[PDB]
Amino acid sequence: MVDFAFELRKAQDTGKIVMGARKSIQYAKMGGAKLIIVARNARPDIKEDIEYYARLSGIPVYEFEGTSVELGTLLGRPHTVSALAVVDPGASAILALGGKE
Repeated sequence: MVDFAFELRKAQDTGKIVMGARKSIQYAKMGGAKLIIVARNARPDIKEDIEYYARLSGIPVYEFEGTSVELGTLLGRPHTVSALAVVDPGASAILALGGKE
């Protein structure tokens, strides 16, 4: 399976990720995101909007099985991260989280 923590950090280190719900929605809307990752406990209203804008734009969403505290810690951030957009996967296999289509 895709090693989420590794591939996510490798995309951070070698590609471009944009952090947060607001950026995730923005990049979904203008089609700049390749993949959106959302924390399972993203606040429900925000999550719904992320999921809508992604579906609108045909951007895959992958639900991190972890909290926004865990996701932010994974990304080396001192704050929660409820979602992010993969703008450039770099050298990583992060986009494979999106499925084969």
